[PDB]
Amino acid sequence: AITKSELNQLSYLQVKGTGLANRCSEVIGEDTITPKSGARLVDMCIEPKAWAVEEEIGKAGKTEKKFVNSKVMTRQTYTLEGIEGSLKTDGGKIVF
Amino acid sequence: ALPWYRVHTVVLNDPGRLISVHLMHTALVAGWAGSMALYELAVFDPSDPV
Ligand code: CLA
Ligand code: CLA
Ligand SMILES: CCCCCCCCCCCCCCCC(=O)OC[C@H](CO[C@H]1O[C@H](CS(=O)(=O)O)[C@@H](O)[C@H](O)[C@H]1O)OC(=O)CCCCCCCCCCCCCCC
Ligand SMILES: CCCCCCCCCCCCCCCC(=O)OC[C@H](COP(=O)(O)OC[C@@H](O)CO)OC(=O)CCCCCCCCCCCCCCC
Ligand SMILES: CC1=C(/C=C/C(C)=C/C=C/C(C)=C/C=C/C=C(C)/C=C/C=C(C)/C=C/C2=C(C)CCCC2(C)C)C(C)(C)CCC1
Repeated sequence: AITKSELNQLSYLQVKGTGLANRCSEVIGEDTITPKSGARLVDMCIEPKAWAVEEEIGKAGKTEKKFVNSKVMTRQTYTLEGIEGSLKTDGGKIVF
Repeated sequence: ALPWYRVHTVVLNDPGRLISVHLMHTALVAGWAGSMALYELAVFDPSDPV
């Protein structure tokens, strides 16, 4: 539904058509992890929620480069899924 | 019998057709307003209002 654990409790038949397949999951907590050695980020999901395009606009006797809002012309087909990478620590910082 | 500059005097004593002809001028005016607005909207550039 909202978290992965209870998303895995649903059928393909009772999810098809609703639009939940294009949504990203939600976490719950405030702990710390610290990746071990030789770890990999897996299942990463990225979901956009607002789009803007840079162009010229006019406020009052002036023009400036501003980001104007835009509406998506396609449908719920814009979220990335399944991204994987390899974590490592260079000098106390994590690299993806 | 009427000359060309007196043709539209046949409705002088006909209250029923005076309404009709005045309605016709009204319809023509309204149509002109609508069509002029439509034509103007197709050649207007709203990018720079300054
Ligand atoms: C008490 C009711 C009443 C009302 C509401 C009106 C209203 C009007 N009269 Mg009038 N009139 C009245 C009594 C009334 N009159 C009486 C007692 C007489 C003597 C018989 C006349 C004789 C008279 C003449 C000779 C003329 C008018 C015209 C007009 C119209 C001029 C403005 C116009 O065209 O707007 C533009 C119109 C609109 C924006 C549309 C408004 C919506 C309409 C009214 C809906 C129509 C539905 C309704 C069932 C039609 C019948 C009602 C009718 C009485 C208005 C205007 C709507 C003129 C006209 O018709 O020109 C076209 C005209 O030449 N009147
Ligand atoms: C307050 C606004 C107003 C008024 C008072 C009028 C008044 C009139 N309109 Mg109208 N009209 C208006 C707004 C108005 N209009 C608007 C906003 C539109 C939309 C663009 C029209 C479109 C329209 C059409 C399409 C027609 C009228 C016509 C008429 C006339 C019908 C009465 C008649 O028989 O006159 C008798 C006619 C005259 C007295 C001649 C008047 C001449 C005018 C004032 C100047 C001439 C124009 C220009 C100089 C061209 C001359 C060159 C020519 C010799 C080749 C009348 C004078 C009808 C008309 O004139 O046909 C006869 C007609 O067919 N009107
Ligand atoms: C029902 C409507 C009632 C009225 C409502 C309000 C009016 C509606 C719009 C009317 C526009 C007509 C004039 C256009 C402006 C113009 O002349 O200059 C613009 C261009 C300049 O020319 C050329 O020059 C230009 C530069 S170039 O060619 O590219 O070099 C180019 O841009 C252009 O395309 C090219 O044509 O003129 C023309 O070439 C257009 C030719 C006319 C267009 C068709 C007219 C339709 C009329 C038919 C009905 C007649 C009715 C008679 C009585 C019943
Ligand atoms: C969709 C719209 C398309 C149409 C739009 C409008 C069309 C309207 C056109 C009508 C105009 C026609 C008027 C002619 C009709 C015509 O003239 O008829 C002459 C006409 C005759 O009057 P009578 O009462 O004798 O009419 C007898 C009748 O049979 C006429 O119907 O007299 C007048 O109209 C008086 C005005 C004097 C007019 C003088 C005209 C001469 C002017 C100068 C000529 C140029 C000189 C050049 C050298 C310098
Ligand atoms: C029927 C119907 C309909 C339709 C309608 C329509 C389609 C309309 C149109 C209308 C129109 C579209 C109109 C138009 C008009 C126009 C006009 C009316 C014009 C006029 C002009 C003039 C008059 C001019 C003149 C001149 C010249 C030419 C030159 C210079 C000078 C002068 C300006 C004077 C509908 C569906 C809705 C509904 C149902 C019924």
